[PDB]
Amino acid sequence: FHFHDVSNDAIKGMPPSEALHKHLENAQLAHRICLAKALKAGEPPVEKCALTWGEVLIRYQAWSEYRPPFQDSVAQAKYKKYWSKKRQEEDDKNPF
Amino acid sequence: TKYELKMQYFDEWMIRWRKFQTESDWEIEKGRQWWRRFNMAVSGALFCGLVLYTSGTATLKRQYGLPHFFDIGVDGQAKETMLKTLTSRWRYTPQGYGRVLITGVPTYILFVTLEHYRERRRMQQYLQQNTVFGEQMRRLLSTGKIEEYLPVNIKATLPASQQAIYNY
Amino acid sequence: VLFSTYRSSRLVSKEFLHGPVMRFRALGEYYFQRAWNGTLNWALPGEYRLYAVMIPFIYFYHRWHNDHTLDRDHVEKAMIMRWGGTLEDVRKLSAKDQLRVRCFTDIEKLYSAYGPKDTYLQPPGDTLPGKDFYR
Amino acid sequence: MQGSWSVLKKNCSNFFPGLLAFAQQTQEAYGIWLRIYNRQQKYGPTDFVEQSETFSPDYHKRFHSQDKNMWVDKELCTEVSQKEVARLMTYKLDMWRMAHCAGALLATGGYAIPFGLFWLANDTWVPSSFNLTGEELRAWREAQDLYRYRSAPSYLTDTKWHFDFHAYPWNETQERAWDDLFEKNDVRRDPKVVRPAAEMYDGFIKFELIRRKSLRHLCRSMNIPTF
Amino acid sequence: GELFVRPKLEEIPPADQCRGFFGPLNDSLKFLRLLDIKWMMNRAVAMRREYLIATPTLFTFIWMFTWKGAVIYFWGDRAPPRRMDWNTEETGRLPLGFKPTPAPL
Amino acid sequence: EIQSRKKYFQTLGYLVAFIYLYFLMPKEKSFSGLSGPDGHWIMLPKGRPELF
Amino acid sequence: STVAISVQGLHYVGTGLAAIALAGVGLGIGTIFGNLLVACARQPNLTKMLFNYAILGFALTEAIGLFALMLAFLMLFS
Amino acid sequence: SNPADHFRPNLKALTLYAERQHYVDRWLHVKERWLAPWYLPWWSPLFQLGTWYSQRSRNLFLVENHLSYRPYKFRRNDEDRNNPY
Amino acid sequence: MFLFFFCDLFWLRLLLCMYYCVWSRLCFIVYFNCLMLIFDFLLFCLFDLYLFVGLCLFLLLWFMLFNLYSLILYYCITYLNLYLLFCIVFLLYIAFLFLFCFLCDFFLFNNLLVGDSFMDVFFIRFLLCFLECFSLLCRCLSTFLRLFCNLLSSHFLLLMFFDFFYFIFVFFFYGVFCYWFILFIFVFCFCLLFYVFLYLLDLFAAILQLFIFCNMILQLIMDFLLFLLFV
Amino acid sequence: MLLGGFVPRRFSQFNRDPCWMFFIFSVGFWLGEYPAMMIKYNARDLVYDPHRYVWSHHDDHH
Amino acid sequence: VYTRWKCDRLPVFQLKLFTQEYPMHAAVGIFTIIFLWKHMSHCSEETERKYGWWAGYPYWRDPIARRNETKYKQMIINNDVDITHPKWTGCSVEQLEELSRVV
Ligand SMILES: CCCCCCCCCCCCCCCCCC(=O)OC[C@H](COP(=O)([O-])OCC(O)COP(=O)([O-])OC[C@@H](COC(=O)CCCCCCCCCCCCCCCCC)OC(=O)CCCCCCCCCCCCCCCCC)OC(=O)CCCCCCCCCCCCCCCCC
Ligand SMILES: CCCCCCCCCCCCCCCCCC(=O)OC[C@H](COP(=O)([O-])OCC(O)COP(=O)([O-])OC[C@@H](COC(=O)CCCCCCCCCCCCCCCCC)OC(=O)CCCCCCCCCCCCCCCCC)OC(=O)CCCCCCCCCCCCCCCCC
Ligand SMILES: CCCCCCCCCCCCCCCCCC(=O)OC[C@H](COP(=O)([O-])OCC(O)COP(=O)([O-])OC[C@@H](COC(=O)CCCCCCCCCCCCCCCCC)OC(=O)CCCCCCCCCCCCCCCCC)OC(=O)CCCCCCCCCCCCCCCCC
Ligand SMILES: CCCCCCCCCCCCCCCCCC(=O)OC[C@H](COP(=O)([O-])OCC(O)COP(=O)([O-])OC[C@@H](COC(=O)CCCCCCCCCCCCCCCCC)OC(=O)CCCCCCCCCCCCCCCCC)OC(=O)CCCCCCCCCCCCCCCCC
Ligand SMILES: CCCCCCCCCCCCCCCCCC(=O)OC[C@H](COP(=O)([O-])OCC(O)COP(=O)([O-])OC[C@@H](COC(=O)CCCCCCCCCCCCCCCCC)OC(=O)CCCCCCCCCCCCCCCCC)OC(=O)CCCCCCCCCCCCCCCCC
Ligand SMILES: CCCCCCCCCCCCCCCCCC(=O)OC[C@H](COP(=O)([O-])OCC[N+](C)(C)C)OC(=O)CCCCCCCCCCCCCCCCC
Ligand SMILES: CCCCCCCCCCCCCCCCCC(=O)OC[C@H](COP(=O)([O-])OCC[N+](C)(C)C)OC(=O)CCCCCCCCCCCCCCCCC
Repeated sequence: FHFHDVSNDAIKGMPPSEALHKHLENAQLAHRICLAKALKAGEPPVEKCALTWGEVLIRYQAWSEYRPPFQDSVAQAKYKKYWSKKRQEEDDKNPF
Repeated sequence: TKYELKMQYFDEWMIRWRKFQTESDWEIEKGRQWWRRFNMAVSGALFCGLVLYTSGTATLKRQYGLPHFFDIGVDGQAKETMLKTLTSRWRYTPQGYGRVLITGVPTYILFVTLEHYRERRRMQQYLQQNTVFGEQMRRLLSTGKIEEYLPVNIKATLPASQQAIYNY
Repeated sequence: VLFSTYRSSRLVSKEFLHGPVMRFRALGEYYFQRAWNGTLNWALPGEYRLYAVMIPFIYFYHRWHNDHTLDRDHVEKAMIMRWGGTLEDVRKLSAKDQLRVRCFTDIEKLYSAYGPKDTYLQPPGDTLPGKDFYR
Repeated sequence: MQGSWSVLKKNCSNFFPGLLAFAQQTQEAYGIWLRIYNRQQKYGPTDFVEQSETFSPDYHKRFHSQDKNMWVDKELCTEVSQKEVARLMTYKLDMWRMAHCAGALLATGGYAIPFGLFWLANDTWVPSSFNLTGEELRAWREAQDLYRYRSAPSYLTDTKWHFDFHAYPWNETQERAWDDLFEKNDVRRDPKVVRPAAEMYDGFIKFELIRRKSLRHLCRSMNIPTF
Repeated sequence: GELFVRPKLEEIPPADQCRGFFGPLNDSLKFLRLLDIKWMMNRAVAMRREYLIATPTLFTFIWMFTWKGAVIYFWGDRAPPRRMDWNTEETGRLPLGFKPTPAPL
Repeated sequence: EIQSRKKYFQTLGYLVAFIYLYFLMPKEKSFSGLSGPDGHWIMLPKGRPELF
Repeated sequence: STVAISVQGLHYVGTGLAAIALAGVGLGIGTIFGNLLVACARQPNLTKMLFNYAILGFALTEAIGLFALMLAFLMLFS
Repeated sequence: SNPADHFRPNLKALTLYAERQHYVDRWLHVKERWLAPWYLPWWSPLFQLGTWYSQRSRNLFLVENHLSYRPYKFRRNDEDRNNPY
Repeated sequence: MFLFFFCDLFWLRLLLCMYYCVWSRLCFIVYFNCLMLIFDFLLFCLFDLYLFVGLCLFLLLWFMLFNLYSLILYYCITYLNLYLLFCIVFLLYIAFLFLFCFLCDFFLFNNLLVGDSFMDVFFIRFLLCFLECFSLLCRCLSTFLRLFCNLLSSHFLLLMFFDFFYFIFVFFFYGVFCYWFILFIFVFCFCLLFYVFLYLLDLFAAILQLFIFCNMILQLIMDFLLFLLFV
Repeated sequence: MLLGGFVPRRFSQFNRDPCWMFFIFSVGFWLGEYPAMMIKYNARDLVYDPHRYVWSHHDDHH
Repeated sequence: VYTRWKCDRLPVFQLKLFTQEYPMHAAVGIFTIIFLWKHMSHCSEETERKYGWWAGYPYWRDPIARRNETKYKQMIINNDVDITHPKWTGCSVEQLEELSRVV
């Protein structure tokens, strides 16, 4: 298994949907690892895997709430209006 | 029939699970918004008409008489035409509670009726949808309970880059 | 019809608890119902003795609350953090040792911004434990 | 007056007969009002019929002017008798209270029933038609008088205090009239002595400038529902 | 401050006397009175109808100070990002082989 | 008379409240955990399997 | 290169700058009382009334200094 | 810092937590229970007062199509400016 | 999140119940001007201009029970939060403003357009109207900001000076037995003088700040009142 | 409002009124708690905590 | 004679005071209360750790984790939630058993 990189530096150049899905996948992976350890130990899962389940729950709630905007006439108009050639050049020039 | 009580749960669930909102559902909601604005406009027009009809004769003479703000000539012609039309026949001109009732009750009834039947229309629209939202609506009307996490239970479609979770 | 909206609908007799109520009113009226007890917007009375009695009492109970409920939290935090990072570690000390630690905390409070800064800044070359002692 | 179980039983027993009587009175009163309204529209002054606007000098808010928006029909005896006018007035009071109750019912659906139980337990806001015997009518009138007693002193004190605090009479006769106007009912006021107060107050506040709180007190004193 | 008395019909100057941004919009330019905001302001001042200028302003401020200010702060749309996350329009549709429940009947 | 009795009872109640607040009531969220509650969740769902 | 630097002592500098605001406030208050004297020696019968207004002026003028002082505290305790 | 800490309420007793989803759902159930009975018609002002504004607000939320991202209201950590997730 | 807490007035509530079960005359009011708005006789107002008296009196009592008693050490001002004061001032100010706006008299706002007809309407008068409409809201904001800042600054200063006095008193009083006793006595006398001066200043400032808090609200009310003359 | 009441002329008269008796008791507490702190916190056997550099509020609030 | 303050009981006078004396103020206050509980009634865990504790957050026992653990245990037990379901884990039950045997 492999956890995704969701650090601030990695998250900076990522779309919201990808970041949310990666967080959800990481939570699921951690939950299944904890459940596997619990099964190996033989102890009940609820007494060990509650917090990981809650993390999966909260990541699900954040993931399902976001709907990426549809690309339509008004949305495209807004995007083109804000991101003019001058603004694009200024953004490219800025080093920050 | 009271559709709002059924629909409030569905709307809250859709907000919580808005990720699975297809463009068809978005168009449905936009149509609902447009029809709400239309109902507001027509109700306001009715209210203005009732207010004008029940207005006192002296009030109309002051409102639609001299002076003219612009004095273009069309303004005066229109004001005189409306004043003559209103003051020609006899009009019931109540005051106080009576004018309140006459001007408001028709407006309230019209707005409420239009909105209620548009809510019924939206419920039917969501019933006819072939998306996960439509399935949730049908299940809600069948079992009477909102089944959360339905999109991940029946494995509703996801983008090509997010199907790993269904990989089981 | 169920409940009256008028205060005149009495629920008890006129003589119910007359004696205790009269004693309470005597306590209230003796010092307050006087010509020289003219208040400023009902909050500041004119009688000197009201100040003389109430300022000390207010300070006393506020100070007791602060010492035994509010500052105690900071004191316990210092004890726990400086002596193991756990309550059991602190309880491993004796009462005398805890007394010493708490009184040092009081010293730090009294210095505040004017005391020596070596109470919390370790000078170079000092042999005492540092921040990574328990880590 | 406070609510009671005996009055509740009285009004529950006479509820439907009272409603039927109210409907009959409604038909009769509509006829009387139709006659009066036709006469007002036909023979009334131009200002009265056209509802001339009278605005306050401070905030320019319209209100009824006693001179222009009120008209005494001197020749109404030909079409409508005195008894018919009294009937119309009584019906207007009953209809106002019934209208407020009906509005509450329509607004709150079936949740107004317990408030209806509070309503029938008191004769203050029930129509006169709910009384089918002399004793019941006497008790109803007693309730109305009690409400008048409860409300009138506040109205009188409001008027007197505001004037006395912000103005004074011009001459001695006005002073005597103003002082004698607000005497208690145990003494007899001479109307000739008290009349000049009308002009003195016309200088202060005409009916067109009456404040909303004073109006609320007045309507309470007149057994007119205010909510 | 002091009481306001509305002008009489004879005390109101004629419309032709009012001035616009550049000059009076007299005959052959009357229909431009509708578009010239300054001419309308001057006309309102001339007719003592100054509230038409003052009422919309204050209310607007109140509307911003009370209701829209917080709405913009909490629910407004910020500037879009450079790299935009558009919707692929793939989510929501039911999967193949799924048997949807029947509609009410 | 009415106000005297009411204020007598109010004074007794306020006295009890003052004593409890300033001498018995612990402060919430203590660092050591020896006094006061740390808080807990309420209005959690019960008997709603379809909710998850 | 791209460095996220966090300097700590700067909060002192800003704090001091805020205190400079008081240089006006203080001075302003003095001006009021200055005129007050010139107003009491020009019409002493109004002294009490004048005093009241002066106090009002002082309370308004002082208010402003407080604003500045608040900022100082905010930066000095952060 | 220490002087600033002196300006806190001194009589905190208990803190309770509740998710917005949970108590919103409970409130909706209460509202449905009280607005369900037949003796309250849908055209009554009370019913419309209860339902219409909520329906309108929820519709406005659903119709929203924003080009920016609004972070989840109830994240575990909302103090980091450079991490909306 | 729901936090359960209590105000710091319970003992004062007990004293109020004990000392005000019987009636007493009130002759000293912090803001007396709410009772006397009209100074020229024969002037009267049809607007409810005395509606603010009750709220003014209660606000004065509440703020006095908090602010004046806060000079006692360890006494807590439970409401001392910027946004809470914003809510309070918002309530009062916006309530009165909406009372004037619900009157539906647009002429009442004629005075917002500053100046005379000589001044250019678009480039001078309209910009003055914009600034005045802005100034109303700014007056609300300044009122609440001024109330918050005074308390915060005064109590910060008191705390710091008290800390210094405790430090020198506890850790340097031994100099009384030493040869530098005169320096310590000079410093101690200066500290006592500073203590008394600070307490007097805070006592005066609290009352004055309440006076101005009520004066701002009454000024809002007075800006829109119109008085008729009795004839 | 500070209008009137019993006012002792000097220290010896504080015992002529119960309220001033309580006041002088409180003043004794106030002024006598300072000498006690002098003795307690300037004691010869008072020792700083050896672990005072392990943790401090300064690092916590920073 | 009748006066509201002297004759009416306290709840009745309260309603009268805020309905026929200060109705606008009551309306504005209710508006502000709704706004506060709609936009100023949430606190994240990180915010609680930074500012929510009088002397600081006791990481040595982490009460927030215990609180959440109790919350989630209660929810799971009461709602009969199968936390081993593939949606929670992202993998089938058999794969979970294989992982358990591996680790
Ligand atoms: C009396 C009071 C006095 C005291 C006041 C005291 C207070 C101070 C005052 C200031 C207020 C302070 C704020 C306090 C808080 C109050 C609450 C609040 O602010 O909520 C705002 C809050 C803002 O919404 P939101 O929640 O933020 O959500 C934003 C969304 O937009 C929401 O979306 P939605 O789905 O809800 O829809 C909303 C919709 C609302 O609008 C609609 O739904 C549609 C329109 C409704 C019309 C209503 C009737 C009007 C009259 C009809 C005609 C009558 C005459 C008939 C006869 C004609 C004969 C010829 O608006 C829009 O979305 C904008 C659509 C605009 C379309 C424009 C298309 C272009 C062409 C038209 C414009 C350009 C024309 C150029 C012509 C040039 C000619 C040369 O609510 C709203 O504003 C919307 C809901 C309420 C709508 C009520 C509609 C009636 C309004 C009154 C009209 C009449 C009175 C005014 C005139 C008076 C003259 C004397
Ligand atoms: C659960 C239900 C919820 C209900 C919600 C709806 C609201 C409440 C409903 C009603 C509640 C009951 C009480 C209402 C107030 C009663 C007032 C009163 O006593 O009046 C007595 C009075 C009777 O006395 P009167 O002697 O016969 O005549 C009055 C005198 O003339 C008086 O003479 P005067 O000297 O005083 O003359 C002045 C008078 C002159 O006026 C009158 O008296 C005439 C009647 C009013 C005319 C109003 C229309 C004016 C023209 C509008 C043009 C709009 C064009 C827009 C075009 C847009 C194109 C895109 O007043 C004015 O000048 C005021 C004009 C209005 C200014 C409005 C300013 C609004 C600023 C907006 C700020 C921004 C808002 C947010 C942002 C929005 C946009 C994003 O009654 C009336 O005159 C009419 C009363 C009408 C009552 C309202 C009816 C309600 C119907 C509701 C339908 C919708 C229901 C929706 C339900 C939703 C689901 C639950
Ligand atoms: C199903 C939908 C429901 C909608 C929701 C409604 C929610 C509740 C609100 C209230 C609704 C009304 C309740 C029934 C009232 C009774 C009828 C009536 O008007 O009585 C006359 C009476 C007239 O009062 P006034 O002061 O003498 O009037 C001065 C006029 O100058 C008087 O003029 P005048 O001096 O020239 O004399 C004329 C007089 C001469 O007549 C007589 O003397 C004969 C007697 C006639 C009246 C008899 C009334 C009897 C009342 C009791 C009924 C029995 C109750 C039984 C209860 C037990 C049942 C088991 O005749 C009149 O009284 C005629 C007045 C004008 C007609 C008003 C009705 C207009 C609405 C109906 C049409 C709607 C069409 C919809 C079309 C839809 C299109 C899309 O009405 C009242 O007492 C006023 C109502 C009092 C409560 C007010 C509550 C607030 C209202 C706010 C409404 C705002 C707009 C709506 C939205 C609200 C959202 C918040
Ligand atoms: C079958 C029948 C026929 C068909 C139906 C016909 C139609 C009927 C309907 C129409 C009837 C109209 C006439 C009605 C007259 C009677 C009115 C009335 O009430 O009179 C007072 C009436 C007695 O009248 P009365 O003795 O005859 O004296 C009359 C005098 O003339 C004294 O008169 P007064 O003038 O002095 O009294 C007036 C007083 C009337 O008020 C009262 O007297 C208050 C009554 C309640 C007092 C409660 C005290 C006890 C509290 C107990 C607390 C709990 C204790 C512990 C319980 C433990 C349980 C385990 O004040 C007012 O008028 C204030 C009005 C306030 C209006 C509020 C408006 C708010 C608007 C909101 C703002 C909106 C702004 C616009 C926003 C727009 C946004 C777009 O009071 C009572 O009988 C009290 C009843 C108390 C019941 C028990 C306590 C409450 C139980 C609640 C149970 C809840 C269960 C569910 C819980 C669920 C939890 C989840
Ligand atoms: C789960 C754990 C438990 C907690 C559950 C909580 C559930 C919450 C649900 C969700 C709520 C979400 C929203 C919360 C927002 C909170 C906001 C907030 O706090 O703002 C600060 C703000 C601070 O206000 P404040 O300025 O301090 O003034 C309020 C004070 O109450 C003082 O103001 P005031 O003096 O003006 O008040 C009027 C006062 C006027 O003065 C008085 O009446 C004097 C007495 C004052 C009492 C109240 C003060 C309490 C002092 C502290 C506690 C006292 C000791 C308790 C001992 C507990 C021992 C374990 O009268 C009263 O208080 C009336 C009640 C009197 C009761 C008398 C009982 C006598 C019984 C005698 C029995 C005899 C039996 C003999 C048998 C013999 C057999 C042989 O709080 C409020 O404004 C109130 C917030 C309340 C919100 C509603 C909460 C729901 C109700 C919960 C009830 C729980 C009952 C079960 C408990 C069982 C024990 C564990
Ligand atoms: C109208 C104007 C009113 C002016 C009143 C003036 C009062 C003058 C008081 C003189 C000094 C009093 C000393 C009291 C000592 C008490 C015991 C003690 O140790 O206290 C030390 C305390 C604190 O002293 P400290 O800071 O040195 O404490 C040292 C303690 N350590 C080292 C642990 C930190 O003294 C005070 O705080 C007294 C300040 C009083 C300021 C004036 C408050 C006036 C407002 C409240 C009025 C209340 C009236 C209520 C009447 C009823 C209402 C219904
Ligand atoms: C660490 C960060 C610190 C940040 C600090 C920021 C400052 C915080 C200051 C807080 C304290 C001061 C608060 C003062 C009050 C602010 C008020 C405010 O702006 O609230 C606005 C907000 C706006 O509400 P909203 O946010 O829900 O807006 C909904 C808009 N949509 C749906 C598009 C998202 O008001 C409320 O929260 C109350 C709403 C309910 C009450 C009003 C209902 C009637 C509405 C009428 C119009 C629409 C319906 C049609 C007509 C009626 C039909 C019946």
